[PDB]
Amino acid sequence: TRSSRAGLQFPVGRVHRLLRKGNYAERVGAGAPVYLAAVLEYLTAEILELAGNAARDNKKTRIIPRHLQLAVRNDEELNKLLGRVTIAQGGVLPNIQSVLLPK
Amino acid sequence: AKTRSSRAGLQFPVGRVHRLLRKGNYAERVGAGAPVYLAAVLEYLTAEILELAGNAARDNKKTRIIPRHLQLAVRNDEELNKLLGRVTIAQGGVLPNIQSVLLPK
Amino acid sequence: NIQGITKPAIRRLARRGGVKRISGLIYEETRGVLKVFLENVIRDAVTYTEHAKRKTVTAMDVVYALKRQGRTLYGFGG
Amino acid sequence: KVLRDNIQGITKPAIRRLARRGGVKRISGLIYEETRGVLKVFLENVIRDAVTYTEHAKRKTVTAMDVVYALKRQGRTLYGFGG
Amino acid sequence: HRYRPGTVALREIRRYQKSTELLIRKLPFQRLVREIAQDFKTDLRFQSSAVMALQEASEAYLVALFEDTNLCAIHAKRVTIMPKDIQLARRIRGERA
Amino acid sequence: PHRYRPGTVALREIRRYQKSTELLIRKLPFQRLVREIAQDFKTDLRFQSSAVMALQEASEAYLVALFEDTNLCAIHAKRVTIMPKDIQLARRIRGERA
Amino acid sequence: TRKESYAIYVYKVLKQVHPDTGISSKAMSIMNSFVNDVFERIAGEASRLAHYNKRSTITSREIQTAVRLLLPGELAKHAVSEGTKAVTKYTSAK
Amino acid sequence: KKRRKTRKESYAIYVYKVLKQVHPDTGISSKAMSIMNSFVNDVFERIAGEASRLAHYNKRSTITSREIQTAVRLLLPGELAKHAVSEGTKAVTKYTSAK
DNA sequence: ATCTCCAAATATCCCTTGCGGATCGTAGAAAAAGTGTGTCAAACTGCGCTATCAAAGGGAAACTTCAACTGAATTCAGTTGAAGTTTCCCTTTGATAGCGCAGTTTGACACACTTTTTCTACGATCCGCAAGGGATATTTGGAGAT
DNA sequence: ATCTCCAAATATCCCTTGCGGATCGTAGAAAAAGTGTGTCAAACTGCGCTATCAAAGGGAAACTTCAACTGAATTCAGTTGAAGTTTCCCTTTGATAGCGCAGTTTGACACACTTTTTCTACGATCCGCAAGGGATATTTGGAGAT
Ligand SMILES: [Cl-]
Ligand SMILES: [Cl-]
Ligand SMILES: [Cl-]
Ligand SMILES: [Cl-]
Ligand SMILES: [Mn+2]
Ligand SMILES: [Mn+2]
Ligand SMILES: [Mn+2]
Ligand SMILES: [Mn+2]
Ligand SMILES: [Mn+2]
Ligand SMILES: [Mn+2]
Repeated sequence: TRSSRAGLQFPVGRVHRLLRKGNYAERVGAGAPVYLAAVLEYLTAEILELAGNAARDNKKTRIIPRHLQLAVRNDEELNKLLGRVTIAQGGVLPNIQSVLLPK
Repeated sequence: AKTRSSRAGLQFPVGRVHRLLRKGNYAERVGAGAPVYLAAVLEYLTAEILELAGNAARDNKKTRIIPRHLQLAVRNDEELNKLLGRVTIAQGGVLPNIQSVLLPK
Repeated sequence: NIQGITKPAIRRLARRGGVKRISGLIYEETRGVLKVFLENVIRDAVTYTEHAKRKTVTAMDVVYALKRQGRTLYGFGG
Repeated sequence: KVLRDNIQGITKPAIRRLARRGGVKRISGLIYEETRGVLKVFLENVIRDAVTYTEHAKRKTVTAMDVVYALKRQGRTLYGFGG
Repeated sequence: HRYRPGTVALREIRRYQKSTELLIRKLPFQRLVREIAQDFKTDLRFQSSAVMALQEASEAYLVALFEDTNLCAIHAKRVTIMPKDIQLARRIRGERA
Repeated sequence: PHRYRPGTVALREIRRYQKSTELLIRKLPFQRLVREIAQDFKTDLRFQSSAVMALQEASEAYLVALFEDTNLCAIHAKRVTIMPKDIQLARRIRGERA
Repeated sequence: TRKESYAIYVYKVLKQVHPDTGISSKAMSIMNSFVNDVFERIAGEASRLAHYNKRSTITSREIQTAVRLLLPGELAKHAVSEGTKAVTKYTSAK
Repeated sequence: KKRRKTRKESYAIYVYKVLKQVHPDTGISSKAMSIMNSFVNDVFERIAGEASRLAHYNKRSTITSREIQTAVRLLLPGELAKHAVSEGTKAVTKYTSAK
């Protein structure tokens, strides 16, 4: 498999098939699906790494939507990348505006 | 009638639109009526803007249309303004508008 | 049906938003704002449904509509 | 020669004119630096993308289209310079 | 015993900002959707997940809007959100003209 | 000697600028700022004249619209004077960050 | 090299609408931008619609529902009728 | 047999593997997986759409790792992009080696 | 400040179910092969972008004066929140009724591709001439003052 | 009320420029013509799953009681931003000499892709079992009254 030859867990063949069926361009070079598969892998690795700790902090061995929401929103860059996305069942970061609090 | 536009009773170039759809990788195949419909829709929209910008030009005692006219036309029209709600017309300026509280009393 | 979205329901929503005090006229505004929101999304969703010559509004139909309005939703088929 | 502090070229009167076209009648003296900051972040985001299109085209000259393509990417389409 | 005004409300904020449960009763919300759908196309069915999609999106939207509305209220030295606040939030969002 | 009350010239200034469409920021200064920022991303870049024009048209339209919203935020707070916190409220609701 | 543009067509539609009115260079550049933009927005959606329904071809149908999705209500009714009217007439030939 | 109930297809397993590599003792719910599948499909589409535009803008008929890369620079914010360009470039380097 | 009461967080333990590891068949990725064209390099170039300047003067900068806006301080009618009584319907459990979504199979035909012919549309160069924006003087609407 | 008067508007002479209408030679693309070729509309079909029926309770929605404290209004003054003036900085305008570099051009060919056979990763399906649900108890963090 091309993934192995590339040291990736993500399907380089599938990504290549999807790049050809999506009508992105008349042709797709050989390195494009590899490069894309690697990026996709990195980003999901990045999310799971933080969602996992959220699950840990919340004392749970299983990552649930709420954890992915905390990982995303407490992370500046992931929050930017998903600024227009809504994670179902994610809720919101606990946050009360100072002036609302009692002295 | 030779040209496909001629056949459709259209001013816009059906032939160019069909080619543009083909060279834009939107789908592997483009039906015969796709570029006629699209050319008719594009022709219609420019008629609507030229019309309104044309009236704006006459309101400013003008014979020629400039960006400001297209801007006044677009922003004074609820639909075009929404269609171009995220577009900026170079050299269009804004609509004359002063919040009330700022007016002298 | 618009009244189905009850006052206490609107309070909880505003609470998640972090609202502490709510004027009494907010409930009617929210109902009006929710109706416009649903109308827009459902309008586009039903357009996809009809284009597919179907009579059943699918989750994907909704997700595609939510993506068109710039409100991409994760969890139902993205 | 090294380029420094050019955000200052964006003078007080120029920012004032902008606020007029935008209908503002009274301006706090703290607005000018707030605007320079905001404008800077804005040009940084657009220029950053304009330059990425340039570098990709293996060019050294930022073109009107790189700018136009960059603005479109940021949800701020511009009419009048191509595309 | 009586908790002072705001105290329970503040308590409620902490509670809901910690859970992910939908806050609008399901059946009511479903009727609304069908009524609205009905005004654009008669004779229509809904996959159960379709209705749920709309609710997730509808609530995430209202919740975020209240966050904006609340800031505007606070912007005006107030602690009580009002229509003018919701209206200002939507006007700046570009949701309104 | 004659003297208009404060705010009277402000108003005619709003009408003067709302009627016209010419760029309000001096041209060369804007261009230098653009070249300084690009240069921090890449060195030895050159710009077409129109590329800078486009940037200035986009920047001024952006700022003009930010000031409109900023004013609405000032007015919402029962003021008539825009302040840094009005611009901040405006950018926060717009989802603009950094 | 050559430089395509909708200019000639835009002039044409302008004369039908305002026979004694001209348009400046910059205003035409804007109009050309408008056409290329709306085209992009329409072809783009039609593209998605076809993909969503596992179709290999973009037909006047995908262009139609793309027009209903993109244009504000009213501008769409008219575009839809000018579109349908143009295809109806066109098919009536060959 | 004969009438097979279609056949969906997701990133669920490649996801689960990655979850193991970073959190060996951490599991994942069906809903969260659905969210992760959406994220991947979403990112993929965003990246290819750009590369596609890059290709067109530059009158080129092919989407190479070069269009994937600058598409990544346009789509991803600061640090995430730098890293992503690291993993992609590395994958391509390694992959070509393997003969 | 300190002391009694409420509610959230936390500990404990038994029930529920969806995680997550297995099994089995297969749709799809891979391998060896024969094919051509989009891509890359190398050579040629003139549009135009950078650096520069020389005189003009338009507009920025900085300071004085003070009109009037921001906002601190105070007030109190009453809109709201909290807690208790009353009224209502959403949620949940055991499934039939059958709508209409989706799998199968298929061949006419709508659309792709190719080659030749017809012609549209763009780049270069000329024209009647009103649209037009600047240099310069006078009239006009009304903000501000006697 | 009634006059002084500042800046936008109005009006006259001058002229250069950009625009609508021409007239022209032509590269390149649309059309017309031939014909391969696979996408898709129809058509009978199976069953997933959407709609619907019926009875009961429980907790959420609604209504009631009471007044805490928040929003709106009034008065007031140090603050600070607008208006106008003076000075002269450095943008804007205009012609320029020089080359960096964007963009056209042309043949070698690495590289993507199509067709086909083989090998296999990953999807549909399963069920024990443990993480999480969920109910009752003990602890912990705070608010509100004395
Ligand atoms: Cl490649
Ligand atoms: Cl068609
Ligand atoms: Cl209000
Ligand atoms: Cl401030
Ligand atoms: Mn620098
Ligand atoms: Mn599972
Ligand atoms: Mn001056
Ligand atoms: Mn049936
Ligand atoms: Mn007078
Ligand atoms: Mn104890």
